[PDB]
Amino acid sequence: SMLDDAKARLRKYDIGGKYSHLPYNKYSVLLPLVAKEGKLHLLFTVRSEKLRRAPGEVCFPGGKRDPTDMDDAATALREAQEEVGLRPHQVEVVCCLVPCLIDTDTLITPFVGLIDHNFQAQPNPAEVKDVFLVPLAYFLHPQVHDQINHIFEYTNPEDGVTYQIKGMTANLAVLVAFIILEKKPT
Ligand SMILES: O=C(Cc1ccc(F)cc1)Nc1cccc(Cl)c1
Repeated sequence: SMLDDAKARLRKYDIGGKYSHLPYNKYSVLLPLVAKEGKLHLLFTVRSEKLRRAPGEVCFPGGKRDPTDMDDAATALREAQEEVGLRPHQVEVVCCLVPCLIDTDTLITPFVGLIDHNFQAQPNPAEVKDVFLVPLAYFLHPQVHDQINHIFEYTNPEDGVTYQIKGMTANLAVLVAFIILEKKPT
C-alpha cells in the first residue's frame, strides 16, 4: 500500500538516537505526512506575526526540547500538540532524519510522522497564523524564485493563496519527497 511503502522507504533513512545525546541546544520538528485524495501531503504552519523569532515564516511544527520530554521525538509531538492540536494517538513517528546543525551550538532533529486521516488542525493563534497542506510531489517540481537564495512559491488551488517556503523547511520537504517518491512505477 501507499502508506506501507512510504514507511518502508522512510525507515531506510532513520538515523535513530545516534546524535541525540550530544550536548547541543536541542530543538525537534515534526514533518507531518497526511494522505488526502490518494496522494501524500506535508503539513506546514505559518508562524504568528507576534513571535519575535521569524514572524510569518512557513515552518514545520516543533520547538525546543524541555525537561519533560522522554526523547527528541517527544519534543516534536509536544510542540505539534501545542501548535496545531495534534494528539499523540493521531501520529505515528516513523523515523528520525538527518539532524540540522545551526549557529554552532544548536541541533534540530526532524521526525517524520504519519498523521491520522481524522485529524483536523486547530491552529493555536498565539503561535500559528495558518496551517496548510502541500502535495509531496510539488517538491519534485517546485516553482522557484530567487531572492541570492532559492524560495519555493506554492499556490493552494482551493483558494489561490500563495505561500513562500524556504530555508531548512524547504530543504527538509525536498528530502522527504525524494525519499518517498523516487523510483516508483506509475
Ligand atoms: O518552532 C518551530 C520548529 C522549529 C524549531 C527550530 C528551528 F530552528 C526552526 C523551526 N515551529 C513552530 C511553528 C509554528 C509556531 C511555533 Cl511557536 C513554532
